[PDB]
Amino acid sequence: SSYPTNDIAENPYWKRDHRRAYPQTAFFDQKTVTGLLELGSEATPRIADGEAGTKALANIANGGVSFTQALGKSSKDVIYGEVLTVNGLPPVAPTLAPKQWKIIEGEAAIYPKGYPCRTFH
Amino acid sequence: QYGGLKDQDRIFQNLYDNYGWDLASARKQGDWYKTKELILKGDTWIIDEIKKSGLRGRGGAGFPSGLKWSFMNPPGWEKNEGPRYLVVNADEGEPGTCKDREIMRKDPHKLVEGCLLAGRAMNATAAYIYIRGEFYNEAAVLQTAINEAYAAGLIGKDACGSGYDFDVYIHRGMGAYVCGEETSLIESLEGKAGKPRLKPPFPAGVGLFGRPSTVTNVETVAVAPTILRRGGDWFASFGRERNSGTKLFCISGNVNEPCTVEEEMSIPLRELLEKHCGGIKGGWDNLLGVIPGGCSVPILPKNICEDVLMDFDALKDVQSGLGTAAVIVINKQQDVIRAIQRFAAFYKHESCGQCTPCREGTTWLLKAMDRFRTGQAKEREIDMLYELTKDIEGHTICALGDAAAWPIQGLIRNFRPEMETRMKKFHDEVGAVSVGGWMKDARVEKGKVVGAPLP
Amino acid sequence: AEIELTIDGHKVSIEAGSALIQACEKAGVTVPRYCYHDKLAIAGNCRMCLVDVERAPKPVASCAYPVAPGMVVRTDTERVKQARENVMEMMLQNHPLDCPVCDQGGECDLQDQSMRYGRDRGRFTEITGKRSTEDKNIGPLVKTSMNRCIHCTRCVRFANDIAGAPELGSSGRGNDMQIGTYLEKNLNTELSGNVIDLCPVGALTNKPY
Amino acid sequence: DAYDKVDFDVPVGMNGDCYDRYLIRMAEFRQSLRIIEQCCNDMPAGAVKVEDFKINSPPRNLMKEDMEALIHHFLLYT
Amino acid sequence: VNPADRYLQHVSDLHQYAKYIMAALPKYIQGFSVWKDELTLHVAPSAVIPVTTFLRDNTSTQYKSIIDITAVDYPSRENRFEVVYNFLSVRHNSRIRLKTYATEVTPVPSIT
Amino acid sequence: HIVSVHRNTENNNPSIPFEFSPENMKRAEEVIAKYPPQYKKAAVMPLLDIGQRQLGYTSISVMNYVAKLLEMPPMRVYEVATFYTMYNRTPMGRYHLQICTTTPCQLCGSDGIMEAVQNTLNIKPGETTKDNLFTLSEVECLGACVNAPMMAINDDYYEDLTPEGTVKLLEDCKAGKMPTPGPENHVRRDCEPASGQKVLLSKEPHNVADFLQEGI
Amino acid sequence: WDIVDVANRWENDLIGWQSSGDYMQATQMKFTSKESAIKFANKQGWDFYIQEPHHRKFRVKQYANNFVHSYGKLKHIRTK
Amino acid sequence: GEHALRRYPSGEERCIACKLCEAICPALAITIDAEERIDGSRRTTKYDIDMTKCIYCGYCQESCPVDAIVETPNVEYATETREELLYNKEKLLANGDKWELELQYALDADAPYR
Ligand SMILES: Cc1cc2nc3c(=O)[nH]c(=O)nc-3n(C[C@H](O)[C@H](O)[C@H](O)COP(=O)(O)O)c2cc1C
Ligand code: SF4
Ligand code: SF4
Ligand code: SF4
Ligand code: SF4
Ligand code: SF4
Ligand code: FES
Ligand code: FES
Repeated sequence: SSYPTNDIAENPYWKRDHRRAYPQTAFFDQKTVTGLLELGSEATPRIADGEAGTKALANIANGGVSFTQALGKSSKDVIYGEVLTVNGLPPVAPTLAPKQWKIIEGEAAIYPKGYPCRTFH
Repeated sequence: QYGGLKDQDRIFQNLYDNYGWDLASARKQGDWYKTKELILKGDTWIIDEIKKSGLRGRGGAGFPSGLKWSFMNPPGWEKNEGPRYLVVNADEGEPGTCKDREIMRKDPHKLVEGCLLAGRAMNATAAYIYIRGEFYNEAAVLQTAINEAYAAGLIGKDACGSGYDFDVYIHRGMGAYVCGEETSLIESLEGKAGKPRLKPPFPAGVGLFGRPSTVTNVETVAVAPTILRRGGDWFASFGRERNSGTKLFCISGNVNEPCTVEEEMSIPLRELLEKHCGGIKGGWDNLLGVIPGGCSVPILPKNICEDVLMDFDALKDVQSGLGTAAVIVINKQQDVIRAIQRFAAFYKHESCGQCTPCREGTTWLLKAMDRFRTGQAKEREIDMLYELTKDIEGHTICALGDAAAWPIQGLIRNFRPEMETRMKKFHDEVGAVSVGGWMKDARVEKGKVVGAPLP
Repeated sequence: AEIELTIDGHKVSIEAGSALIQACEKAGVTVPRYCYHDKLAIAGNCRMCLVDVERAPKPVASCAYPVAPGMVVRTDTERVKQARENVMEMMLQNHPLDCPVCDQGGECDLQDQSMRYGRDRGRFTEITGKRSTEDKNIGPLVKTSMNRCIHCTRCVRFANDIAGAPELGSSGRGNDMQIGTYLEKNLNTELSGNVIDLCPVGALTNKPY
Repeated sequence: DAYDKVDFDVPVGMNGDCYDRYLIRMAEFRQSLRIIEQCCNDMPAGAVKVEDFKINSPPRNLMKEDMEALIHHFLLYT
Repeated sequence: VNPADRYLQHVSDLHQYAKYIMAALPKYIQGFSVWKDELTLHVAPSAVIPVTTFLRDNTSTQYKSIIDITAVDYPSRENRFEVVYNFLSVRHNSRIRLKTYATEVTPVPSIT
Repeated sequence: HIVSVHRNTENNNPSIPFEFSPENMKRAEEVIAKYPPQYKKAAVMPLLDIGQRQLGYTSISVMNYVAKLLEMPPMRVYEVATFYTMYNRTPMGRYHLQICTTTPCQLCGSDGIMEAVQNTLNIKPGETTKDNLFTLSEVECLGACVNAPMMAINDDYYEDLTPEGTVKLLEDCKAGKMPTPGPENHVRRDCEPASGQKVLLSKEPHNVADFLQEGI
Repeated sequence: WDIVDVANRWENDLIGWQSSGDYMQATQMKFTSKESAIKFANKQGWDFYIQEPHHRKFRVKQYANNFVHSYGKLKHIRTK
Repeated sequence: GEHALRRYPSGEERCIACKLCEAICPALAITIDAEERIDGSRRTTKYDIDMTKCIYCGYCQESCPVDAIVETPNVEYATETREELLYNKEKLLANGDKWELELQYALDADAPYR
């Protein structure tokens, strides 16, 4: 057994219940992304307070703005920060753990120079 | 400075049986003198006076007496036809405490008068005084006094010609500490086992026989007529703010001279001990601890009682309580672990068994304390024992569970190193112990556990 | 008339005076329970159904707590999870290790709510062991295994209130409280077999089965 | 699982034929021997299954002594 | 430690990436979902050829290897079958999933 | 523990008839009168007590008689009778020794009192004497904590005890006589400090009537 | 599927196992709605029967009702 | 290897018919019947293993709460007819009686690891 998992006196099960803290699957249809484009985000808002914000959320949630009018309306700042990169480039297909390859040559290689099989580390 | 009680300011004058309990002697004390006029005055006036008094519950919880009495008078109370009940709690039972026994034995007419006056204040049709069954002779004395009061028209149809009807009866308990709990008390009055009810409903709404009722301690009721006569401001003059008046302070344990007496609230503990009881046996150097109030409250270490006042506020601030003001001192010759083990045994014996956290946790607490008494346990188990008390506290139907959890917590907090020493003594002495008190030679044989002490 | 309260953020409207567990059930919130049953009088002795109420300082029994307008209830707080674990710990400490031989196994609310809300392992290793209980004969229909009884009192409430068979009850006190008849008496009623369904555990089982 | 904690090389061909693939497999033999030696040297102490009895069965001496362990064992196997 | 935590930043990246894709092909991408390191795109059957072409041939995606195609039966849906495509980009060391739907009589365009 | 099962013996058996004596009856009428007519089941606890006075102990026959008299199902009376410890469901002797062993008594020699009693009468705390005269019991607090090592005999308290004193007390019990109704060798009058009264040293008590609220 | 009388289950004469000729005997489909299930059954040409579910009728329950004062003779002793 | 049903040292069967082996069996190779024995014990009246369905995974032996069903180390029990490979309770109990000593070696070596 391992500590602190085996402790008799300080581990409630619900503090280490990782199965029940599973990540929810996030689904985004085009209405949600429309809302993200127009109203901004929880992180960086572009919404007014009071009835204005709730009514804006409602009328995007009903169909008033389409995704394409959403994109055309979008300013340069929005398009560069929040659709493309800050330089205007598209984001690359992301990688969880990037792997930098190196080629081992010489004596530390597996086969000698002639063979058509190289050693990558 | 607080605590000098002067004999003229004393409430319970027959405490030492120096004047008699006969109705004539109580008359000499002045009891039943203005009772006509006190009844004729409005219930609103009695309630407002009791509020101005600063009196708070004496059974151990210290709720404001006036407000608790007021709850039995909602605006449309008369529309709910039927009897209204006052219940008087004389179940004592809290180990350490003897005050109500003295009140029943020495000044019964004061209790009878208090029942009348409170019943008026609560518009009650009848009273029932619930008495613990071991107080047989106390029950005889209280009955005799009640017969006297009935005879003289003090207590009956026209209470001193008031036009206010009151009947007063004695119901006897039969051996259950839990019946001191107000709802368990009501259930026992109704002819059931003393298992408490959940709240709501509260007794003022639905209580004894489903009627509006109110359950009160005998000392809060017995002082009430004196309070009404002498005025609320006077009673407020004794003790600090919100802890005002004078309480009986039974003192027991390892003092030179055990005693029972009345004193101002907010009195220092050192002064109380030295001046009433002859002091701790061996001197203030020889004091391990004090339990202020009965067994249900967490024990006080040596260095806090040197500065602590016998209030609710002061005791709560140092994480204990007044309870029933039953002081128990423990000197350096005794084992605190054994005393707490005995308290755990008491709570295991007094659980009514209704609700799982108490019904099982008290038994587990007793097993753990039996092992801690001899040292047959691992040190981390102390923390586990602490967590065990938190299983029971706050999770039960009634407050017996919290009472059972508290003394253990006081013990751990104040005397952990004592337990650690006993554990070292066992480990050196007997052997190495696993959790639960098992050891390497211990196993099950032909029905029993052999190879281990088995506390 | 119906009043309105909030449970786990949701809005629920329920008839006035109904118990909080009823509103939780109506609002689609699951609350664990043992002693509560829709057809029996409320008991509140198992303590499995605790929830937090903002007005209440300590957790309350959902099955016995009347709903009030504007009530705010949370069934998912860390205090509630802790309380569920504490209560299950106390419930299992004297329960017998009987699942392989117990007829309740696989359709047992104690097993299932241990799995859903309890600790994954116990802490009780006391060398004096567990409490044991005598078995009791109440006729040829209902076999008893009373070590398993968790004292929910469903059988007693059913036998008294619904079937009108008052011979069943609870004797003694505290740890030694026992469901039974206090002396050898059959549970004599044409409705008796229903207690087998009502017993959450294998304490009362179908004897021919 | 633990491939980030061990040191080994990856053989890559260039002709995309059966002979290059044979050489790759023969080199992978050697790299597996390397990893096996590192595991023999770095094998740590502790549990070998996740320590939650709601996922994996508890050890048998708990199963025959502890009530929660028996319940969890029963449920996991049924 | 919760195992999901190590994914958090990557999850953000996937969100950003999916936003770009949906902004670039709004005629086609009905939606997307993100679970820890797996990104799914949801499209109509008629969208399969263009989107797949994009995924294969755009410079930021470059999903050159097809990993698997299967179906999942959902009898409650009006369209029983969801068709699932998984793709790998060795260039960027990345995976992606694409879903569409079908019934027992309505075909899907082959991506051979 | 608490025994919560009844097993039929020849001496404790439902067939054995128990009826109240006429005096106990008239008393039972009087006791019932104190509760509302519909709620007279609330007299079960006193009535059972009266039974345990007339017969030595609370037998099943007594339980069933009280159950019939109050028209209750007998299981309700069984619940009551097994709940309260002062009901003795096994027959006992003439003298019931009850030693308080809670902490205030313990801190003052209840263990020594118990050793004295057990030495004089070899029986264990639960057992009764061979001559059926003494029955021991350990008990929780009896409410006499001032009177540090106290004890009960069948109804009466005996306080401030000592081992040799308890031997003499048991001897006087066993001969038939009763040495003292008073709680102890007269060292105090039941609650005051052993050094005598420190307060209430006035020959006459102050009437409350010299202090009145000016509003009566 | 409803069972077929001849093909449902019979005892094997060698070891005592339960044989069957009904290939649907263990199959059960799950649907998210009654309407989805009806649609699927129609699309497969299956003759079906809908058993409408029964639900517990709601009533108000109060703990305090266990202690209501009785004005006449008690109809029963509640015990708790 | 080949399955066996074990006894207590008294000679009483260990199997109490919990049916955990039957539930876990990935091949559905176990068929069990039980009722109350005339002495009141919970015991099997039928315990069958189809050895031609069994995949020899050992899950039954892991699942059993009383170490009743076990796999021996025996592999040499090939038969000339398939009917000989449908083990009933008598056959399995006889296997337990036959192989108990080897079973005890195996248990003494591996019980701490289960
Ligand atoms: C286990 C338990 C035992 C109690 N015993 C008594 C008692 O013997 N006498 C008493 O007056 N209050 C006792 N109480 C407290 C009363 O039930 C109630 O709370 C209150 O103190 C009585 O009225 P009061 O406000 O006048 O004190 C007990 C409470 C509990 C939880
Ligand atoms: S806390 Fe204890 S005494 Fe109070 S109701 Fe629960 S079991 Fe009974
Ligand atoms: S009642 Fe449930 S938990 Fe208890 S032994 Fe039976 S199946 Fe196991
Ligand atoms: S026997 Fe069953 S229904 Fe009756 S109290 Fe015990 S657990 Fe509850
Ligand atoms: S070894 Fe595996 S397949 Fe064979 S009977 Fe046991 S559980 Fe079933
Ligand atoms: S062999 Fe073991 S698991 Fe299978 S039914 Fe018997 S006791 Fe249960
Ligand atoms: S269901 Fe609420 S306490 Fe039992
Ligand atoms: S502890 Fe003995 S009477 Fe109080």
